[PDB]
Amino acid sequence: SALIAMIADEDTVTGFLLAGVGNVDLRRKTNYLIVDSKTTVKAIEDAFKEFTTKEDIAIVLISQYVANMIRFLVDSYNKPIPAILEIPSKDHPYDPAHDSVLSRVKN
Amino acid sequence: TTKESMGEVMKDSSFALIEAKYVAGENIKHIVLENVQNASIKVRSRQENIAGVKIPKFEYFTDGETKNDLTGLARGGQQVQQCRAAYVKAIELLVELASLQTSF
Amino acid sequence: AMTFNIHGGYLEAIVRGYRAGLLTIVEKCTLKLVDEYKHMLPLSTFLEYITYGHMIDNVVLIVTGRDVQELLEKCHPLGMFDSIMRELYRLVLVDTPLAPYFSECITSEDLDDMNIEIMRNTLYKAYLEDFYKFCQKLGGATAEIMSDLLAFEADRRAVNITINSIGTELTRDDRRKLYSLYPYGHEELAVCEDIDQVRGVMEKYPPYQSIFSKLSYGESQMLDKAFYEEEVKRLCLAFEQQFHYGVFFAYMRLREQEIRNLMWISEC
Repeated sequence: SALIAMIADEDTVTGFLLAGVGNVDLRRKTNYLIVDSKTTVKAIEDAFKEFTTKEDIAIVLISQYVANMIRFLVDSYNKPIPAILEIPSKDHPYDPAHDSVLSRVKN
Repeated sequence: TTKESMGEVMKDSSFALIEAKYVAGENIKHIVLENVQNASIKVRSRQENIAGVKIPKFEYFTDGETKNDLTGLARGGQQVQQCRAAYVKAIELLVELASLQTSF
Repeated sequence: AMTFNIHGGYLEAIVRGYRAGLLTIVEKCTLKLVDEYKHMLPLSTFLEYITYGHMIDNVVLIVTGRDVQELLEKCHPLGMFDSIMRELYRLVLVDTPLAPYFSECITSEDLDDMNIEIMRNTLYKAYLEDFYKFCQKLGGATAEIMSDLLAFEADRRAVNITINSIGTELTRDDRRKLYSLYPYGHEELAVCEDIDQVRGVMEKYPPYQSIFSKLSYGESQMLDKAFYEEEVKRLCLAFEQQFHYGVFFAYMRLREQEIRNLMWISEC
């Protein structure tokens, strides 16, 4: 299986994405540019459709859900294994605030 | 309990990234994405059973099998020791989240 | 001695004043320094070599592609000048000192410049060619500084090779064949596979002795940081800058170091 964010602070994701191989969730045919802030996470949601929903990417991450569409991404509870979201810290504080998985965890 | 790892390892990775930036300026990025020496990310899955519930188990590069490395950057050792060290914490958090969802 | 007053005196005075005045904020400071350097346009060859110093790295970065369009964002005129993938490499072989040599040495293009490690090898080869070209323009006291910088780069590359890049085919022979007193006695670092061995190799040069020290910092980094950090620490020697001598390279290095320090400051 694969695991990547590609919706993140660029170097922060690249520090654990691809150095020895696998092209960060097979960038040759999958994945996306790890740099965020170019647009909303609507394109990140589409990439999740193209990476996480593609039965390859298992774990995903959105930095503190700053623009991750917390309500939209909260629907990933169904089929949790291919949509294991995360809320990394650094350049945005990790909080139990509204997000994809932590919002349900708040219940 | 493991949520605090996502802050501690993130702070360590940020410090390593700042050190690498001070060392070599802008990272190569692009073709190899730079910023790391370890973490040839590939994930393997296992299914454990607790009280009749098929709780999944997760392993991946830098947090289990399917890991590889080659060369690295200037602070690539420090980057691996901080940025790639968060991989184990992330894998543990993902396994815990999947187990919690299945149990719920 | 009278040639300084014959020509170049005003430019030297302007450079000295600008250096004495020196001490997105980092980006703004870098842009200001680059503008000051550009507005200053014998010494032309020195300025060209100084620019080509960072232009080698700029061209190496531009050689990618693979998100190659992002190189325009870092188009700093100090090092990322437009004038300074084998088909495009042949076109880029002009207007650069190290480019004609790298055309033959790196004729494999991406094969010998793989982004994992071989791209760093091509960058090191280009840096070695540029250092050789700069050392060719002898006649001033800057030859010692250039030799020290090249020695620091070579020793840092050798230390990185012996630490972990030995498994990446950066063997003892590659410590000078690919990894860019060093121009004559670099063979002592071919067997310095340990930090203690690195200190012992550094003991061969009493000035380089005690520079490594515990080697917890500086030498801990790979690529060209091990002995380059020693040069950064000893850059107080460059701070002397005796008059009536080529100090444009020293001022450029001081400005680059100040920019790096400002970047390292960041959010305190």
